[PDB]
Amino acid sequence: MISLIAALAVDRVIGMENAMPWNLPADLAWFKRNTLNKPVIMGRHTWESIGRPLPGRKNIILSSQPGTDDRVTWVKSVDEAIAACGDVPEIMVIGGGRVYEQFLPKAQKLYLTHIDAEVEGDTHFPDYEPDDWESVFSEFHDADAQNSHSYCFEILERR
Ligand SMILES: NC(=O)c1ccc[n+]([C@@H]2O[C@H](COP(=O)([O-])OP(=O)(O)OC[C@H]3O[C@@H](n4cnc5c(N)ncnc54)[C@H](OP(=O)(O)O)[C@@H]3O)[C@@H](O)[C@H]2O)c1
Ligand SMILES: Nc1nc(=O)c2nc(CNc3ccc(C(=O)N[C@@H](CCC(=O)O)C(=O)O)cc3)cnc2[nH]1
Ligand SMILES: [Mn+2]
Ligand SMILES: [Mn+2]
Ligand SMILES: [Mn+2]
Repeated sequence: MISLIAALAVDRVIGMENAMPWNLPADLAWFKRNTLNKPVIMGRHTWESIGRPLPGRKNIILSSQPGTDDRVTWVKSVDEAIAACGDVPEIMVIGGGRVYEQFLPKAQKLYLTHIDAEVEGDTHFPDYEPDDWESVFSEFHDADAQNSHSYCFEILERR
């Protein structure tokens, strides 16, 4: 099973200048809980944005060019990325925009954080078709002293 996990600001913005400009510790904690002990697939730009391997997860990087770091696994196509995960129950695709576009048709589950923040960005989450997806979990949180925007955790499963 393939799942996508992402945090979206208003208008599906996910990034600006290879960064995420907000800071929501509660959402990063949600990301860690839902990805720990699973393989994570990311594109090369997102690998450079994170800047280090994510501990406790098999890190798989998509790039058309040879890898430059043997602490992670480098693959050259979507099919190779999936195969490199082996026989696991759940593969987590962690972006970015181009990678989400390619894996969306193959995904059965979406873990989405909707952030009440207006961000100028240059990268968006794919338009998906709402009729294809059922919301099975949602949890709203107001802003607090640690998290400066309100946010909604949602899990959707392909109907
Ligand atoms: N809010 C969120 O949840 C979230 C999550 C992740 C990322 N982001 C943000 O998203 C932005 C990065 O997204 P992006 O769309 O620019 O880049 P990306 O999807 O992270 O990376 C694209 C790169 O991945 C490689 N790639 C993708 N598909 C491939 C394929 N089928 N075969 C081989 N290589 C492939 C290519 O690398 P080569 O050029 O080396 O061939 C391509 O240039 C940043 O702003 C980051 O902060 C946000
Ligand atoms: N919901 C969601 N939020 C995100 O921030 C996110 N980020 C990415 C890609 N970028 C990043 C950037 C930093 C870290 C990171 O530092 N993660 C630590 C945080 C642990 C914690 O804060 O409790 C980790 O171990 O996962 C992960 C992904 C992909 N999907 C996401 N999905
Ligand atoms: Mn092929
Ligand atoms: Mn197999
Ligand atoms: Mn806000």
